[PDB]
Amino acid sequence: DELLGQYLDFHYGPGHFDVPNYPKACIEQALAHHTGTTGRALDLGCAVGRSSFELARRFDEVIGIDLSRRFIDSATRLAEQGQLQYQVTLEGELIERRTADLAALELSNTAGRTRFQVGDACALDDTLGRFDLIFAGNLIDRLPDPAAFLAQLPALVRPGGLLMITSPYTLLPEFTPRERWIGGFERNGQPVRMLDGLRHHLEPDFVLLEPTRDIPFVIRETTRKYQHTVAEASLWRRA
Repeated sequence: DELLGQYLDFHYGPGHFDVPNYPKACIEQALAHHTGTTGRALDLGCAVGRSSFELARRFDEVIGIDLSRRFIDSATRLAEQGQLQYQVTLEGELIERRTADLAALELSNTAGRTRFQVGDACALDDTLGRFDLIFAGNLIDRLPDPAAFLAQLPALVRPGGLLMITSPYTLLPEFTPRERWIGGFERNGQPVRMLDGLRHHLEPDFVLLEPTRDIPFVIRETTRKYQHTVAEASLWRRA
């Protein structure tokens, strides 16, 4: 509930600190680099759906997957009704009701091209098929088995397609057991960055489109308290 309002403002609310909407900024970058066909896209960790609705402006079908049923139900309500209402925290128990509106964002006309479903990004259904584009925003550093997640990706992207991963690389044992980290540590006195881990698992099936890019984002917790974070976006062409 509390996180739901934070995420609905994150995906559909006004900007904070003059930072552009993050889901939209991410998909703008994906679409500026996708040179393949526009039949099918996959949004992993789609949360309440802004990136999926943005992808649906260009792709014939967009599948959004998240572990949270509450998030998936909200994205589906937006797709079907065009709007929803939610609460955000002002101060303590003082709250304020808000509206998310696809029509105001020019997203309603293509909302019917989305389908949202509950799923586990580390163990996706074997019926999912392949995609022209896969977006995984703010996901990798929240998964319990990043290697299992990455092992699926060569098979899920058609040759010539695009994979986009964004992450602030916030490594925490509460989300990923240390033995499973793909980066963020030293090995033989050499630093192994998360990006090095991504390259190890994804190359040569994917080719990194250099350079990576910083994309900032702001999450609102109260009227006064925010997270302001700089994610690294890495774009990968399927060879």
